[PDB]
Amino acid sequence: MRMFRITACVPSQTRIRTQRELQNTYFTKLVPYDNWFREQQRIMKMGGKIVKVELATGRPGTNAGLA
Amino acid sequence: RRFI
Amino acid sequence: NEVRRFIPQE
Amino acid sequence: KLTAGNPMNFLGMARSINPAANTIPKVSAQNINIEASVPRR
Amino acid sequence: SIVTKSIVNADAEARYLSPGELDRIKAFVTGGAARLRIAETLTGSRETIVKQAGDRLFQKRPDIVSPGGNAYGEEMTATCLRDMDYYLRLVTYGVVSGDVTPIEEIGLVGVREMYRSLGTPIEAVAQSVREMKEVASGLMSSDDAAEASAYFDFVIGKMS
Amino acid sequence: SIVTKSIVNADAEARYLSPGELDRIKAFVTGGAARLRIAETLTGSRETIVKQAGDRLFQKRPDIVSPGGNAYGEEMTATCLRDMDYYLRLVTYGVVSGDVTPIEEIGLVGVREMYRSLGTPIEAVAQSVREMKEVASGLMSSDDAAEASAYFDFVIGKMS
Amino acid sequence: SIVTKSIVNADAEARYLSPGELDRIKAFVTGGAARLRIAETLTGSRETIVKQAGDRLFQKRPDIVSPGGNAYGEEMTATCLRDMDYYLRLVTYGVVSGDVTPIEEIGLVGVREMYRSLGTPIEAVAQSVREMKEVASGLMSSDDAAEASAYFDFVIGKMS
Amino acid sequence: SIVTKSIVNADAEARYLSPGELDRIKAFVTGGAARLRIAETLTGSRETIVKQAGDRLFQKRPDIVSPGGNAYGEEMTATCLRDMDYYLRLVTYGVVSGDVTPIEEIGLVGVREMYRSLGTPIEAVAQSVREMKEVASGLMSSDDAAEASAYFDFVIGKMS
Amino acid sequence: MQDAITAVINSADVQGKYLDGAAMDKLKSYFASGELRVRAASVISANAATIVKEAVAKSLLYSDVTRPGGNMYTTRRYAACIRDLDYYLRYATYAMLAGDASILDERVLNGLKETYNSLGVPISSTVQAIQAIKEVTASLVGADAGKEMGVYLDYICSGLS
Amino acid sequence: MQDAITAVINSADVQGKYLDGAAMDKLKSYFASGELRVRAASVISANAATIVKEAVAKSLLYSDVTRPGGNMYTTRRYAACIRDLDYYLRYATYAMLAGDASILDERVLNGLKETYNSLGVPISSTVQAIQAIKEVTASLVGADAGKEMGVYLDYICSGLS
Amino acid sequence: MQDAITAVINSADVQGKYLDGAAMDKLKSYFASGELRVRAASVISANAATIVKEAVAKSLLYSDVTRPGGNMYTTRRYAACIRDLDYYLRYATYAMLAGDASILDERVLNGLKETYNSLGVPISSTVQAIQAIKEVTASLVGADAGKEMGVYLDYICSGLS
Amino acid sequence: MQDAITAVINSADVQGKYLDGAAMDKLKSYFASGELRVRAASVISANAATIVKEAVAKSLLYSDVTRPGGNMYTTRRYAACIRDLDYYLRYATYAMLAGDASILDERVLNGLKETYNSLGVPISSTVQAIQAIKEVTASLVGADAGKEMGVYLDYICSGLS
Amino acid sequence: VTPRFVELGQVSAIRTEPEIAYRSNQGVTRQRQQTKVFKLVSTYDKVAVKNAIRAAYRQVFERDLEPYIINSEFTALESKLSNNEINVKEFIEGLGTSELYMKEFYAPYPNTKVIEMGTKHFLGRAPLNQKEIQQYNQILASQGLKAFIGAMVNGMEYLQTFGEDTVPYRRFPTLPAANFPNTERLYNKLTKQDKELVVPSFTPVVKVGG
Ligand SMILES: *[C@H](C)[C@H]1/C(=C/c2[nH]c(/C=C3N=C(/C=C4\NC(=O)C(CC)=C4C)C(C)=C\3CCC(=O)O)c(CCC(=O)O)c2C)NC(=O)[C@@H]1C
Ligand SMILES: *[C@H](C)[C@H]1/C(=C/c2[nH]c(/C=C3N=C(/C=C4\NC(=O)C(CC)=C4C)C(C)=C\3CCC(=O)O)c(CCC(=O)O)c2C)NC(=O)[C@@H]1C
Ligand SMILES: *[C@H](C)[C@H]1/C(=C/c2[nH]c(/C=C3N=C(/C=C4\NC(=O)C(CC)=C4C)C(C)=C\3CCC(=O)O)c(CCC(=O)O)c2C)NC(=O)[C@@H]1C
Ligand SMILES: *[C@H](C)[C@H]1/C(=C/c2[nH]c(/C=C3N=C(/C=C4\NC(=O)C(CC)=C4C)C(C)=C\3CCC(=O)O)c(CCC(=O)O)c2C)NC(=O)[C@@H]1C
Ligand SMILES: *[C@H](C)[C@H]1/C(=C/c2[nH]c(/C=C3N=C(/C=C4\NC(=O)C(CC)=C4C)C(C)=C\3CCC(=O)O)c(CCC(=O)O)c2C)NC(=O)[C@@H]1C
Ligand SMILES: *[C@H](C)[C@H]1/C(=C/c2[nH]c(/C=C3N=C(/C=C4\NC(=O)C(CC)=C4C)C(C)=C\3CCC(=O)O)c(CCC(=O)O)c2C)NC(=O)[C@@H]1C
Ligand SMILES: *[C@H](C)[C@H]1/C(=C/c2[nH]c(/C=C3N=C(/C=C4\NC(=O)C(CC)=C4C)C(C)=C\3CCC(=O)O)c(CCC(=O)O)c2C)NC(=O)[C@@H]1C
Ligand SMILES: *[C@H](C)[C@H]1/C(=C/c2[nH]c(/C=C3N=C(/C=C4\NC(=O)C(CC)=C4C)C(C)=C\3CCC(=O)O)c(CCC(=O)O)c2C)NC(=O)[C@@H]1C
Ligand SMILES: *[C@H](C)[C@H]1/C(=C/c2[nH]c(/C=C3N=C(/C=C4\NC(=O)C(CC)=C4C)C(C)=C\3CCC(=O)O)c(CCC(=O)O)c2C)NC(=O)[C@@H]1C
Ligand SMILES: *[C@H](C)[C@H]1/C(=C/c2[nH]c(/C=C3N=C(/C=C4\NC(=O)C(CC)=C4C)C(C)=C\3CCC(=O)O)c(CCC(=O)O)c2C)NC(=O)[C@@H]1C
Repeated sequence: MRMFRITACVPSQTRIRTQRELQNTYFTKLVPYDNWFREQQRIMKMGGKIVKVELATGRPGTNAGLA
Repeated sequence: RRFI
Repeated sequence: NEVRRFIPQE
Repeated sequence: KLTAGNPMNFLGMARSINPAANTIPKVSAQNINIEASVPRR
Repeated sequence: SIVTKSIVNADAEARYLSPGELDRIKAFVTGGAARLRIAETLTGSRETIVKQAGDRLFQKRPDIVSPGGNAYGEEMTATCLRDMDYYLRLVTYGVVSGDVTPIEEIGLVGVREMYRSLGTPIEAVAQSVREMKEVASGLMSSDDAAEASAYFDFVIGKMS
Repeated sequence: SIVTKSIVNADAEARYLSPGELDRIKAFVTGGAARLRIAETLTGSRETIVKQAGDRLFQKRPDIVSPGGNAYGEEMTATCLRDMDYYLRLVTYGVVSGDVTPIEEIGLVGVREMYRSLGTPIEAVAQSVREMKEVASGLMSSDDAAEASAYFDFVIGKMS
Repeated sequence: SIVTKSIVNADAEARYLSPGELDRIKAFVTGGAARLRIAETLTGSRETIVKQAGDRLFQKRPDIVSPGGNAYGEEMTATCLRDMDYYLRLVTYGVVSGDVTPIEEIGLVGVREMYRSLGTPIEAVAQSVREMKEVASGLMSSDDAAEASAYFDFVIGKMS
Repeated sequence: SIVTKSIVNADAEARYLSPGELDRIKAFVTGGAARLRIAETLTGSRETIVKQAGDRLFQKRPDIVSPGGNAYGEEMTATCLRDMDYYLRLVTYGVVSGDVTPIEEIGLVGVREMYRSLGTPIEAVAQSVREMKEVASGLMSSDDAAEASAYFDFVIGKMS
Repeated sequence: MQDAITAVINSADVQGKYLDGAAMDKLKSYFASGELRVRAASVISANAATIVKEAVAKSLLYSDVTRPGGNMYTTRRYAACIRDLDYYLRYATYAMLAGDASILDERVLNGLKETYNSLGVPISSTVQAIQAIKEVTASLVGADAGKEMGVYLDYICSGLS
Repeated sequence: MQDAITAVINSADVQGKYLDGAAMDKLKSYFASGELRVRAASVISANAATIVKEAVAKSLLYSDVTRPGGNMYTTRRYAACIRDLDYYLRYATYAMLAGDASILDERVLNGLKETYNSLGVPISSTVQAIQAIKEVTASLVGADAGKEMGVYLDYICSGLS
Repeated sequence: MQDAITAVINSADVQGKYLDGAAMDKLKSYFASGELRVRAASVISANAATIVKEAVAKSLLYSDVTRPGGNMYTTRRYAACIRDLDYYLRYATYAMLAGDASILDERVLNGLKETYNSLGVPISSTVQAIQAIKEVTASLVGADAGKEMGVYLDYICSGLS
Repeated sequence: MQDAITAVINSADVQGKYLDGAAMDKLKSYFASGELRVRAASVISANAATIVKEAVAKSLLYSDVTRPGGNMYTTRRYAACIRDLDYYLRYATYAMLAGDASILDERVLNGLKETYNSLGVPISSTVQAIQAIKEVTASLVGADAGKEMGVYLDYICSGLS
Repeated sequence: VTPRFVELGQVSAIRTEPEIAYRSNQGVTRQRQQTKVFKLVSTYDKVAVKNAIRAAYRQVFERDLEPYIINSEFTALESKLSNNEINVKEFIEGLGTSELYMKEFYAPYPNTKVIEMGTKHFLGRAPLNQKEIQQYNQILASQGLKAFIGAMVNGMEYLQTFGEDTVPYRRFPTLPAANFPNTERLYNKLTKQDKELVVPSFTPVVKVGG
């Protein structure tokens, strides 16, 4: 399957958390192609900044053979 | 097509 | 050296 | 009588095969030099 | 069976069976009598298959029937041969069903826990399946033997 | 309804209704008679609103009332006008309630599934509602037409 | 404002604003003139609002301006008046936007943590805002004061 | 209790308690006798701890016992001592347990909501516990007081 | 959920009928009551915390429920009890505004008995507390609005009993 | 779910015995009907939407079920009934291919009556739509295949009453 | 996201000053344009699918983009393209209603340019399709509202470069 | 759940009592027993697998339970069974450390009798296997600790029947 | 005389052990407090990573996987999480879209029960209302199991509750009505305890259109 590798910085808005939060604040993750639109919308609504997007897996322009 |  | 059996224990 | 899966049903087969156990080996950790005998591929 | 394997796969996608899935069900039912013959061969020759496999196993793994070994002694050897007959009976379930579902759900799911608790060396159980495969593949034509081998090999691969 | 809509918005936040919401409710109840008059107008001229709008639709989309069209034949044509009657009645529900949820819950959730199952061209349904909006608008003053138009446009915007 | 709240609500359902939400927006912009009047009143009287509020608070709470009090001394008491001015400025922001959101985001999220760190008795801050509300409500009509009360109360409520 | 916490942690990871956990429980039970003595000290002097603390509290917060105050009058004053008695009793639970869990579970989760509903100045409740800590410290050795103060300090922090 | 207006609409819809004169009479009756409902709702919301405080004082405090071993004992349970009373008052205010109790059957009573019976919450004591809330709010909003709020608080109590 | 082959294999494994002659004949019987089932499943999947559409047209349309007050009335409830019929045909096709109704017991009928009773879905109307699914399906898969499909569409109907 | 009011608030707050005469003017201007924005928003929502239909027919159909080898070839990618345009118009409508493009920075131009460059979506063709949306909308909402919608649709276009 | 200490604390709190002499005695008794509890617990964990292995060997091997038609037949069921025995040993050790069986009522026995009757797990055989676990553990931890584990393993056995 | 403040804290009448046991365990279960939340704050500690993983299996599948797998199919998924290439949320969704999950909690049950077991495992609660049951029934009817799991774990509620770094866990929701008792009934049953629907559907108060 095609996959994106995305970097995002998601701040905290309505609370001052006391545990360590760096892991869920600035992170890089693999997102399946079929989840990126939804996932990108969710991060945007949570105030997150999408800092980097890459097509980690797959090729641009494929018509057949997406797995 | 009839509904009766 | 032990020899294990195949009978149910009573 | 013996039911299916009962190991008794294979006792006759086991005796027929009469497998040969290895002889009680002659080994002694005392006589083994560990650092010298461990392979070094 | 191959039928349940396909149905479960299509149901998880909320869809009817694909043309390919129907194709292999059609082929499976068409070649049914060949599978029932292979299954008929193994059942009839089970006693010689297990014994000759049991004999071959202990000559490659004499330790397991030596003092301290899991199959040490005649009574444990009888239990070990029983286990070979179990897995022989399951290979014949696989062939007739065209799918390894009967094998997995009866003899492989959780098997590592069972043999770990009993102390049986699992790689030696796999070896006994090889031996049964060889004794079996010489009792039938290559085409029939080849079909039977695929199911023996599945067990050998999963146990190893 | 405007009252239900604001209550569910307030409950979703586990809060009492805000002054802004309470003022909107106060205005709606105090302008109540004006809305009911518009609904009375639509209700009383429902025969002519549907007939004229239906007459215009088939002129605008003659294919739907041609061989192979979903509304071909007098009987299918009757069901199409019935459907238009359904949607007009819903518009009057929206007018008196000051909210579209009565329209949505009755005749827009799953509308695409329903009409694709029936084979009806949904965009032509959007056209039929559009036609009813002109006929209705021409039976009332501009300010009244604007109040009803909002609900006509909501139905049109959802099916289309 | 109610514009952002409506859009955020509409964007959660990936939909356009419904007619009811648009009507609420239209009412909100019409009442804008009244909102601006109140905010101008508070802004024009801010110096007197804070000064009188401070006097009222200190009479009620001599401990805070006594030795050992957080606001003790001219330098600290001036800083305390500055905070009262901050929250008056925030209440003005809430007035023009018709919502408490600017107040929450600038001055009420983590407010307890900050003042606890500074050793400021939060209940005395809550009291100061009550004093400003009293003085401010005396400079405008009953309706205007009632309008502005929601924002004064919101600050008090979040400081308990 | 460290014993409950360890089992909770161990079962959440579906494992036996680690050697480090068992060592902590061992040290916990060995130090039980010293914990019990401190509990006996506080339990023995219960009535004088509360009475002297209440008198100290009213000396520095006379408003709460003067007319109009939350604790004004004999009955309300006794209720205030009753509440102080509650928290002293919870402190003994924590001392014996070696942990604040009995204190938090019984008398601190939502304490702010409770006293706000009753109109009790919470900062005065925190003062009363401070008063009980000072009194109790003068009934036990310096080491014993330092151990007991962690539980008093836990209550005070949660009331601020 | 259904309010007074959608109750009229739903009764017409199930018969597939436009709203006739009688239906418009019902809508007019509710529109005429709108001002009373709105004013009462704003007074209740501005006094919600104090309404519950006085209801608790006269109905729950200094009894078995607040003494140790009692269901309201411990700060968490006391706080939960106040929160529950806040909910009942807030949903009654929704119902009073809507002029329809269906919200109570849907968003309050659904599974409530099962919840309280599993937790050991005293049903009689919560009913007495809600009745105290009914008395207190009536003395705040007047007899007419007090009796209207009484319908929907009494509706909750009858649901729990 | 178990198919016909699985039932034979499980009937022997529970006894711990190899497949004897009688078991081989049960496998042979199923192997004989493999083309009949596969062919029917091919056409059904090709015409699934059409079978439901015409089953509904012949069974539920232009009745009180779809008119105001009927359970299919409103576009939301129309779609829900269509979705349910899609379920019953797809799962009846599974059962037909497997020669066994276990999948209907597990994935369809378990708790279905509880669901419908809570939502007010009319059972008798649902049975008519399924019986109409059967008659439409039979006219398309031939008579022999439609007989086997009828067994499993009847099984759902039986499990619903 | 911030609307025109919250933008003016934020400008004063960052400097810690009250709303002065110039800031009040900006608030007044936004209030006076409110009816026109809500009018245009109502028009766009009624014709939103039609707007995208005609913008696509005008800028993308029957071209290399939709023929084999074009990025919009395949129904899969055609639908993905139609979705993007549908989201562009709706978010441009939010921005017009709010009178501020911040929502476009946060919920449109936040990772979108880098996603498009990863998949090989042609920005040039995307900008032309958006421009066609701007032309189609102006024919529906007039010139004063169409110019305002064009401001924010242009913001998206330049955001994608 | 509760351990020996919190049981005393909670029962005191229910009665609104400071820890009296009898409570202090119970606390002292648990503290004195603490050292032997941690020792037994450390022993059991080091031998957990061997304990269950021996218990199965002496209670559930070479019987009809492990043969075809027996509830332990098939590898997945054999694994599930010895997994269950591992549950009882571990939770019985938790209870031993806590000096309180409540964790067993809460995290072991809740729904267990129902679950076994649903799946056809033979409870008689299960209690035999637990009894065998009791004998094997006692041999490893000692007589005093063996009895303590015996209490809690018996508690599980009595909760099954 | 006995000090008044002492009398004001006294328990009327003597309390027997039954009353004491009942009063000691009244209210919400102590399991709400007596639990652990596995929040993977770092990937340097492989023991913590493995502990989070095994908790994930227990949450989603309701117990350890060993007795119903032949070999592990999640090894590459664990490798990705351990290498910080994915987050706990992606690992959790990877479990829900696995063949093992399909076998355990989709194939044995109707889609109605799949819904409530889904929300239990991935959201920690019973389904909220009929709208939620409708929403997931359409997803199952049209796209299948993987779409349903993806909807739950990628929704706003999941991220607000469990976020990206935390294994889901049992919740004790107060609102909305019936969510607490329904969630309680779901979590007070052992795995395969029965084949019954806790929440087949919410009985409507007002039938729109009927
Ligand atoms: C204080 C001296 C300066 C300052 C601080 C400041 N920080 C933030 C936000 C965050 N800070 C962190 C840092 C950490 N999180 C962790 O888990 C750890 C590791 C143990 C660290 C060091 C993070 C991650 C954030 C963002 C997420 C969050 O807050 O939970 C802010 C707010 C930023 C904003 O605009 O929201 C501020 C103000 N700012 C100054 O000016 C001081 C010099
Ligand atoms: C007219 C503008 C278009 C058209 C209409 C058309 N509709 C049908 C059949 C049905 N329409 C409905 C609709 C509804 N049911 C509800 O509960 C609601 C309330 C909001 C609606 C809108 C239903 C249920 C049917 C089925 C028949 C029945 O009423 O039982 C037809 C007949 C199709 C057929 O083959 O029978 C037609 C023709 N057709 C067009 O082409 C126009 C665009
Ligand atoms: C004394 C330092 C302060 C004070 C006390 C005070 N409290 C009340 C009334 C109540 N206090 C409680 C407290 C608790 N219940 C619990 O479960 C716990 C933990 C175990 C606590 C601490 C309760 C429940 C009440 C309500 C009455 C009842 O017990 O039934 C009062 C009386 C208030 C009134 O108006 O009745 C007072 C005076 N008041 C102060 O001013 C001091 C700062
Ligand atoms: C107060 C008059 C009485 C009282 C209350 C009390 N309630 C609980 C616990 C819960 N209350 C609810 C109720 C609701 N949840 C909803 O969604 C709604 C619908 C609007 C209602 C009414 C629930 C679900 C719970 C359990 C979950 C939770 O508490 O969050 C408690 C116990 C709290 C505890 O933590 O143990 C108490 C004390 N108790 C009395 O004695 C009064 C008569
Ligand atoms: C059509 C022949 C009849 C009809 C149907 C109808 N059903 C519902 C609602 C639901 N139907 C189901 C069914 C299933 N879920 C499963 O997992 C299975 C196994 C495959 C089945 C069959 C469910 C769960 C629901 C509720 C969720 C949902 O609606 O998606 C409705 C809607 C009822 C309502 O008012 O909500 C309807 C209309 N109704 C008739 O009148 C026909 C006779
Ligand atoms: C003929 C049986 C039916 C019909 C067809 C019809 N289609 C169009 C326009 C388009 N069709 C496509 C389809 C595809 N493009 C792809 O890449 C794929 C996969 C290979 C498909 C299936 C496209 C993209 C278009 C848009 C035009 C373009 O090529 O850019 C039309 C014209 C519609 C119009 O108004 O332009 C028509 C007529 N119409 C019917 O009524 C038949 C049922
Ligand atoms: C249409 C005018 C042009 C076009 C579009 C196109 N886009 C994609 C894929 C994606 N588009 C997006 C877009 C967004 N994500 C957001 O958060 C926002 C704000 C609302 C937008 C606009 C995303 C995330 C993707 C990837 C994920 C997904 O599509 O679900 C494609 C598909 C490419 C592929 O290889 O499948 C296409 C075709 N293409 C053209 O040629 C037009 C000019
Ligand atoms: C022989 C190739 C190897 C071997 C075998 C061996 N096995 C056991 C004991 C058992 N084996 C099983 C196996 C199964 N039960 C099932 O249900 C299935 C599928 C149907 C299988 C494969 C079981 C359950 C047992 C327990 C005994 C019982 O039947 O009750 C032993 C004896 C173990 C002991 O010490 O008692 C042995 C020797 N051992 C080897 O060394 C060979 C590699
Ligand atoms: C072994 C001595 C006996 C035996 C066991 C057996 N159990 C099952 C299945 C389950 N056992 C449980 C029990 C628990 N799960 C828990 O979480 C706890 C609390 C800590 C307990 C006590 C459960 C819930 C199941 C089902 C779910 C699961 O397996 O994970 C089986 C399998 C039954 C089947 O049909 O698959 C077996 C075989 N069987 C015997 O014959 C022995 C006497
Ligand atoms: C063996 C020939 C050599 C070797 C291997 C080694 N690898 C790692 C760690 C990782 N390896 C991978 C690779 C993959 N993960 C996947 O999911 C797949 C795709 C199917 C691959 C190829 C990853 C991701 C890691 C990191 C995460 C993890 O631990 O799984 C290590 C461990 C390094 C460490 O200290 O963590 C090692 C040892 N090492 C040698 O020396 C050999 C030459």
